[PDB]
Amino acid sequence: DDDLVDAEGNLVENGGTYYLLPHIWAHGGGIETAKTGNEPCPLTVVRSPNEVSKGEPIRISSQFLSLFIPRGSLVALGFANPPSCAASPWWTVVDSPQGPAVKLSQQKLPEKDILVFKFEKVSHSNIHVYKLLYCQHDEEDVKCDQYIGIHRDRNGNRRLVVTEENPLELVLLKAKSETASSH
Repeated sequence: DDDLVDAEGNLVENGGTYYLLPHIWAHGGGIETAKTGNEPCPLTVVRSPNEVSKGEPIRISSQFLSLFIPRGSLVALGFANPPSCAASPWWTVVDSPQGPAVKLSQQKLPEKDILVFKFEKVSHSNIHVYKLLYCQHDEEDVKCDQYIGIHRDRNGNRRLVVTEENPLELVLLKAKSETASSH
């Protein structure tokens, strides 16, 4: 398929809110926000330990003026209900001593700092299962030869950082509301 398709086989609406669960049932199930290091609050994008814990909704937008987002499109993911110290829902990759790390910022990132993602397909499958890729911009615009896998922390944290090769598979599911918050 060239477009992106979710779990109930429907097309992934552009800039729609989704749940980024994993292919295999027993791996956890929810992308979230944990406060690690000395972020004055939760900016480290993690993965809900409780399997039956859908975790937060995530806006999936592209660069195009499309009603749907086609594979190939660089994309910007982002907690539709970002934590106060954000003011930018968006995920972004900073540099840790252990390389790249998805997190939130307290300031606005330029688009070319947010729009650094790409979804890749999984062929030996039935559901539409994808593998999150990452694009480095050095000299020339895009390069998606990286990959996002899970990396654990001494505190049971499942750090979502760029990995050599142990991608995290993800089946996108539509969010059945958008009011889930703390209003």
